[PDB]
Amino acid sequence: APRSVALFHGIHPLNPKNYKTFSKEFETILNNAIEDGDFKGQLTEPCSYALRGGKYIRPIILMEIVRACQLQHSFGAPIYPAEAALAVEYFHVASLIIDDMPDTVWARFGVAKAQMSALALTMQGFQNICRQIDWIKEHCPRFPDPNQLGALLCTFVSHSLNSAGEKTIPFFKIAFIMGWVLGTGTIEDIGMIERAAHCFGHAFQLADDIKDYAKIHGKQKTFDDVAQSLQECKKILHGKKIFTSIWNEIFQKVINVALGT
Repeated sequence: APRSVALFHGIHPLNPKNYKTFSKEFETILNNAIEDGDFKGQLTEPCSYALRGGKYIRPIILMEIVRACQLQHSFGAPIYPAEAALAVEYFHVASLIIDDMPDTVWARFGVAKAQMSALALTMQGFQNICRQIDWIKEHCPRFPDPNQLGALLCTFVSHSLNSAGEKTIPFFKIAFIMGWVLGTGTIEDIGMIERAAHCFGHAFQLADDIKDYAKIHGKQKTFDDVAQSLQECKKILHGKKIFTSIWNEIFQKVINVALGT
């Protein structure tokens, strides 16, 4: 596993942190991760262009799931999922690069470099997956069978990546499931977490479609779908004790999207 020089500093792993702090933390993680050697070659500029600035919400989901689960039980030195959250945003951003293709990513650099970049981000996302496993192996000796669980994570992210054409759901599935097994070597209720991620990604996509006196409803029907899926997701969350105070901020951000606020 090729190594870096530094990623994060002054981090309290299990502290209860709000979305903004989590966001600032992941931005420092992402920026530091560029520099220490991830995107070498002529595609150094493309990726950096694409990733810099964003909602970062999928990696944030990952990280909060892990920190919350680690509160419950620990395996010797709390797990702060950085390389894995990196990988989450990598996959999701590569999807975006591909979606914009025939300003944009392919505008400033060319469609050729655009797809070359997308492949680079997916590739080194898996590479940082393996890197997170290696970090776990060094600092977490009690962690249950890291090799098998890491292979299973790669397998699920695999199956999800090819099952994209909605297309917004699978990346949230990646975030949730990865954060679930990395917060705890469980695979005890992964399907429940699948329905949780699915409901949440559904509500997110619908809120995004709704984003702006035509009798066109206010598509109050679609809002009912959004809030119903959000309810069921919260039900699973508080059904596994990881429904923290972040999820309040997150749910209301989603809702305020659909409300025009």
